Amino acid sequence: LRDNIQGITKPAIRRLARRGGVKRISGLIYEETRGVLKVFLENVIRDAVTYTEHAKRKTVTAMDVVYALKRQGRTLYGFGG
Amino acid sequence: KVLRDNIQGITKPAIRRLARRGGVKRISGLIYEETRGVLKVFLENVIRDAVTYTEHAKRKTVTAMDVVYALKRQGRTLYGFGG
Amino acid sequence: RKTRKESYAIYVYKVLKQVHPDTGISSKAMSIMNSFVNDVFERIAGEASRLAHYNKRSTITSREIQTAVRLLLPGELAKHAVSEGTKAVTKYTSAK
Amino acid sequence: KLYPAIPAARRRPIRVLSLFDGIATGYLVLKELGIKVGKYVASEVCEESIAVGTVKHEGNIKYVNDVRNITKKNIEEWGPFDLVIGGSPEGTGRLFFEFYHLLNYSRPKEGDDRPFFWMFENVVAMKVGDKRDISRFLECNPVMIDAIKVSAAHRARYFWGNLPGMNRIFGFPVHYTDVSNMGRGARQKLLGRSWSVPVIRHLFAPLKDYF
Amino acid sequence: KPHRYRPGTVALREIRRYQKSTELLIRKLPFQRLVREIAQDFKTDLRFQSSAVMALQEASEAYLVALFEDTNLCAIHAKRVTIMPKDIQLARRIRGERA
Amino acid sequence: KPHRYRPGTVALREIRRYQKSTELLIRKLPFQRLVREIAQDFKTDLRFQSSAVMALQEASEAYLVALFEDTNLCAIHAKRVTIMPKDIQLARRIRGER
DNA sequence: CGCGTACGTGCGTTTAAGCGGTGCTAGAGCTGTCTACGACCAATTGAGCGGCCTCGGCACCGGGATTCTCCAGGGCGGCCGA
DNA sequence: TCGGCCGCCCTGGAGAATCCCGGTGCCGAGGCCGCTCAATTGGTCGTAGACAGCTCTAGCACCGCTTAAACGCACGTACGCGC
Ligand SMILES: [Cl-]
Ligand SMILES: [Cl-]
Repeated sequence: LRDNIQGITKPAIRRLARRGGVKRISGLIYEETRGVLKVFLENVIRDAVTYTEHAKRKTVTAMDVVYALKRQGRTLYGFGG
Repeated sequence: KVLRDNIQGITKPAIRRLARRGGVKRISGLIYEETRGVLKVFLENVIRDAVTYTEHAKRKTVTAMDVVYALKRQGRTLYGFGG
Repeated sequence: RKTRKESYAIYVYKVLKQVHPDTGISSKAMSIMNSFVNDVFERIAGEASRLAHYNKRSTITSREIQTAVRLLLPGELAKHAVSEGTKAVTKYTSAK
Repeated sequence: KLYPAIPAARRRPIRVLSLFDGIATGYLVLKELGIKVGKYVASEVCEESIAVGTVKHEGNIKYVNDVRNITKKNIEEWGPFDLVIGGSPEGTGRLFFEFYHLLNYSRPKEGDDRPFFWMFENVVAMKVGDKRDISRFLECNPVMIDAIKVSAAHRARYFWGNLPGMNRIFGFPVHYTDVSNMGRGARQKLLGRSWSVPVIRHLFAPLKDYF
Repeated sequence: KPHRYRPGTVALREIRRYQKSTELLIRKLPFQRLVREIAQDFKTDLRFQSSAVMALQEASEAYLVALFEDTNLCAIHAKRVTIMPKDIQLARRIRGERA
Repeated sequence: KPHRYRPGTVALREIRRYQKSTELLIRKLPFQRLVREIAQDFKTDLRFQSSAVMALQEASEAYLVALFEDTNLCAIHAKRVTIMPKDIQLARRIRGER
């Protein structure tokens, strides 16, 4: 239950960087990117779980993640709204 | 009288003082024109919103509350003049 | 089992047929347009409510929505939307 | 260079040669100049402009089936032309060189006092080598007029021509903008109609003092 | 006899291929495991809709693609074509997320 | 010849002096003229409270100081101590105001 | 690591910001009247939503043209150095 | 005086990838039907706001000193920049 951040693989971060337009990727990128992604997911899942707590539910709906991302100024379309 | 050429009123030493408060050691020469441009576009957006708030308030004097509401709306909340 | 979640889906499709009569739209893109309408709606009604609280007023009229549009839409998009809105309020106030 | 203006007591109708145009702009804008047409000759490779002309423009226009058909004999037979215009709705170079070749047939010789006016249009997405070559061929410099005063799109345009007052006179209006805003297809008319009607009447404004 | 390309050409080819595509680049199940692992430290026995994890993945990949865009601009600005954690830290610092 | 300092020492001295101070660095009256000039292109005959122009000046100087902070970080990142319009454009691009 | 250039420092010059005065008046701001505009209530009904269906637009496998990539060779000086 | 290797320019042809073009399946979007509940209309009050008037605050305008700071010029050396 600790190698789940390693599930964000080196090919997957490379594909993401290719979509971002990156030509060359140093080796120290990948651990840093796993870290930054983990911090972003910490903030988002923290807010979404807070919203789940307020609704007295046990499951996290997609509307909760939409409301969380909307609160954090990154509005997401296509999941209700 | 139509006011013109007031962007030059943001003088070179004032931009240098602003650079010093930002921690800048050395300043190239095109910084001053670029900075006058960026400050002009910033004041364009902010004064545009404040003028809009004046328009809807049926007034002709831009209050400090209008500029506070405008800066706050753009995600830069200014303390000291209300809100 | 009786719960109807409201949406703007038929209205987005009607405006699409009134713009592109031969082009359809998927349900994911329909959801994205629905959430865009809901979002922009909430933004304009938000700004209008804020303006009404600012000016010590409790009645949201077309002028509040108008200056909220002039705030929220960037420039020429705001000019076209204020013209289209004032045209529809003119047509509304002098209809059958 | 300034050309002398004939007084408005001599009301002769304008002979126009419009070469490439999707929706026929020049004859309609000349109808809303307030002056009459002498000769308006159009041509198009495709049949779309021919269909638009045979439906809308009531048959007061002499059409040619192909642009590769107009010779020197057709120009000398269909009267001398006062205006020559080339626009568009890698064939842009082909359009320009057909325009310049038909322009050489319609230009008056050394000795004629007939007022001659021409115009060529294309956007700033041209290669700069094609721009400097067209500047060499036409012996005139283009003007880069941007859609930033009346619009916000990044679609600027170079202009070529023999038009009096075309350097920096164009600015932003508020009344024409306001009257042109009232549409739900406001920016589609901005992308097409705003390039069709207002800019062209703005540039061909002083021709009514001539005729 | 075996053919081999230069690095830049396959790199640019992948840049084009993934800027044309729209599919999710992180796999679904390890991202789901990461989401459950991070959630675990807030409340035990949490459940997730499938569309919730899909929304998390859409926003996470879009966030990292905008991040790598800014990171590439930092690299190019520093006369490099290779991104570095320097560039990621500069990007996040200018965006205001260093907290 | 009289005493003359190195550039870095008076530069760092001014960096220290102005990061300690709190007063407005842009002068009041040319900023007021700039505000009236920019306002002029929205409505003729606009009036301004003094505290409104002071609020504009506080926010404008704070914005430009945060801009020069990000610009200095762009300069330092590019192995330079000189800020450039490259650095200003990079800062505004990453911040999202381009 | 070398070239250079262009920015910072210092001094003299001078432009104007700032402060201190008053006069005036446009306009922010508060008060009274009322009226017209919106909340509140019931009937009704037709527009909008759940369910279904079918079918054609989209996804996908395969083939050929093509289209850029890249390396091999041919000529070409050219550079010496053994 | 010598030709043996060595980087440059051009060009040609393998070669993998990609675009184009049909052929077939498939499944979700377009369309039709019930129905049900909220949109609409008519009517009634209540009070929020449009409007007139008065006031009195401060915002703009002008002028006079006053030095604070901006502008310009030389210069030199430290960092930008190319290799
Ligand atoms: Cl209203
Ligand atoms: Cl690093």
